[PDB]
Amino acid sequence: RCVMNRNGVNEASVEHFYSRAGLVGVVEVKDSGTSQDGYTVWPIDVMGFVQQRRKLELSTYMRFDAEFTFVSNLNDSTTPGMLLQYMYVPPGAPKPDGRKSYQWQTATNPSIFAKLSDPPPQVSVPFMSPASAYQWFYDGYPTQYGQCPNNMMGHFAIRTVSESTTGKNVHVRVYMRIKHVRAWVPRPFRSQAYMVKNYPTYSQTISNTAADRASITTTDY
Amino acid sequence: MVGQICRYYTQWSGSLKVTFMFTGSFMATGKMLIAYTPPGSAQPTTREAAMLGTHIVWDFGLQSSVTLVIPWISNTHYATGIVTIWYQTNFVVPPDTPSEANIIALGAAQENFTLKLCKDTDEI
Amino acid sequence: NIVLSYGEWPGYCPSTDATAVDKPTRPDVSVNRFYTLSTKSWKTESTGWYWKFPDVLNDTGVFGQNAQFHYLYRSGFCMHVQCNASKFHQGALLVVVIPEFVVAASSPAQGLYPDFAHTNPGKEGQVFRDPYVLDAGIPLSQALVFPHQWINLRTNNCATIIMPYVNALPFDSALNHSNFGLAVIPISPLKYCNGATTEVPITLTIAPLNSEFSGLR
Amino acid sequence: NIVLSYGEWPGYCPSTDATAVDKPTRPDVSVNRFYTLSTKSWKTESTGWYWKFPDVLNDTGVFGQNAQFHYLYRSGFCMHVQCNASKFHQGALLVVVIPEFVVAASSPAQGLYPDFAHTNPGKEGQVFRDPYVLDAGIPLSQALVFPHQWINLRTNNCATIIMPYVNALPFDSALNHSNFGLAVIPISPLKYCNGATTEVPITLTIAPLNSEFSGLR
Repeated sequence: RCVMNRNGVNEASVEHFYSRAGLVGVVEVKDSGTSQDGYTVWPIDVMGFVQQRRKLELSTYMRFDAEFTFVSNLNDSTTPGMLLQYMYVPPGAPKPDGRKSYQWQTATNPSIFAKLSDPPPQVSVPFMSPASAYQWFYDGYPTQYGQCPNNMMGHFAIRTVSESTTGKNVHVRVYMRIKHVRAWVPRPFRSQAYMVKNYPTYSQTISNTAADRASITTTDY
Repeated sequence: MVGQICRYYTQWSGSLKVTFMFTGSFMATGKMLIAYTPPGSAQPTTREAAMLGTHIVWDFGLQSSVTLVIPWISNTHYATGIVTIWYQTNFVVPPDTPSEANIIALGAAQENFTLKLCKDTDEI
Repeated sequence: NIVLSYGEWPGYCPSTDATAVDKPTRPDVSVNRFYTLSTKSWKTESTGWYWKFPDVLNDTGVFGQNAQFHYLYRSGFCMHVQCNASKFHQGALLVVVIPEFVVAASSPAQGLYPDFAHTNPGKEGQVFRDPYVLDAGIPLSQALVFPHQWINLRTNNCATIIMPYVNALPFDSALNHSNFGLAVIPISPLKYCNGATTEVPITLTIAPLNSEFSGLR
Repeated sequence: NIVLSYGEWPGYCPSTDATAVDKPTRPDVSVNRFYTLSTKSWKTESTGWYWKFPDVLNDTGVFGQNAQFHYLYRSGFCMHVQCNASKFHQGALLVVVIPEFVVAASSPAQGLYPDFAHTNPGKEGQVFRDPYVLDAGIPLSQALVFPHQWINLRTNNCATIIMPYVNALPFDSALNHSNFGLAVIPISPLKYCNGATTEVPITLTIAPLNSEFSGLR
């Protein structure tokens, strides 16, 4: 009927708001048919999905640590003993060009060796920006408009540790948990549909923030 | 009066005082930019240029009168600055209010003004 | 009376490793003075105006000289927005300071990227195309989370906002990064009766606060 | 608020050899009261008005009786000039007290001598012919060396000047010597819009201060 009491303040904190591990990317390691790459390079994008992009863009500046979990299996959900390498390429480091490129052996690129039959690999990436916080909104030019390169968090290059093609596609579900989040300068929530991935661009067909009703005096929609 | 007395002398120096009086309606409002240019430069060409030097932004609706102080002028046997009045804003009035008004400018000398070498006037 | 943005008085930056070896320049009244921009004519059909900081003062007076010929910059701003309206004029203006005001382009349902005249409007400022979404895809109704003041013509004709330096870095390039945008948006449109002045002047006066410069070219 | 002429409060004359043998008459509220003259209509084309003192009160009430039937006279004056203007009326009046206001005649380029109606206008006063030269060959712009008050219709509608007795003699004839003239000159002409009252009333109220009379006839 009516909640007589108060719900507490814990779940209204910024720490709780930006918490819980969430899907930030579905990486496919194709090794069969027309795509026998046997590896994939996935740029770390906290704003891959619109739901998370809208929540993060409530802030202007944000400092956090990210914990990544890789949930990997084959097409039919099976997890055999295939060995996989999860390489973290820090910002400003070369990326692998092929299945057996020399960047897979670079010691300064941290790697995780895990089997598909193992529980999901997990690792914490620290705060990586040259600035004191990540900028979701940068109003200026590097030297395109609004493209700050200080929000590069790195790359996850994933391959099967194999000699020739295995004929098996590996689906990697990347889960990211924001940790020790601090947010600066609250902003309005986005009200328009996102057009592109890195811009505030919106369509000329502007949608009204509030749903329409018949008249300013009626209370039925 | 200071202009008439200075013609009885050959040399003078000191600070001047200029007061502006707006005599429009009580309902009239707007902004003028009152700019002083020191004796070095010429008359400013734009309000933007005048805003960079010594200036006052004067609002009619708040103050009917403003005092400008010229820090130093001098003459010898002219080395004078220039005062310019710019339209910072449009002249704004409600309906049934005159859209034309007047400014009365008054001039005087400060407490540090002096006169040297008494000299008969050429006015009379 | 005076809106202090985020309850933070502008101040000089604490000791920095880069600024310890060569102490940054702190200019005085010569730079930190009042700059009065060109007046904006508020009309019935006006959608509003915005200015980028410090882009607005980047080619104006001694501040413009320091901004262009220094590698690094840091400053707070004291901004006065004044109206000259009669008691027979009506309307409401929202004056909002938007940190990192990234202006979006509008794609016909394809301009997805705003031009330099919109991102860096200069001292003359820019008019809003879609003030409802602040030209940035975010609703005007929620723009009150930013530091703001109302100008209701029947109560007050002036707004004062003090904005400190807000950035992820202690210093930045004045010429290619705008720390914040100042937007003036008529919420309630200007109305008047025949014989009144058809426009209400809007004057923006800016005073840099605790300006700092480093690496003079 | 109140202009005190020459920073001198009006007062009774010090002991005099002539006034020692027969003490001068010092009248009270019966004489020293407020006299309200006829109102003057300020119009757009008005050039201004002047009054001579004590010629203005020489045929009015008990003061006029004392002035006519006494050989000698001495008095200060407290003069109030009031306007009745709306906030939709605009204009500036200068109210100036001119000691020994000798009115000049204007010779066509031959009236070299003003008539009695101009030298002694009475209680009705006289209109200026050439307010630019104050009808006396001296510029209006420099008339601010005399005791004066501005009436700017947008700030104040009343002026008060207290003029003490100023003469080379401690007493003089009221009927044939005017100590000072009171001039009201519109500097900024009266402007208004259609439907407003076409004239602004100007009211002069006079109070004699420390009046002294000697040698009653």
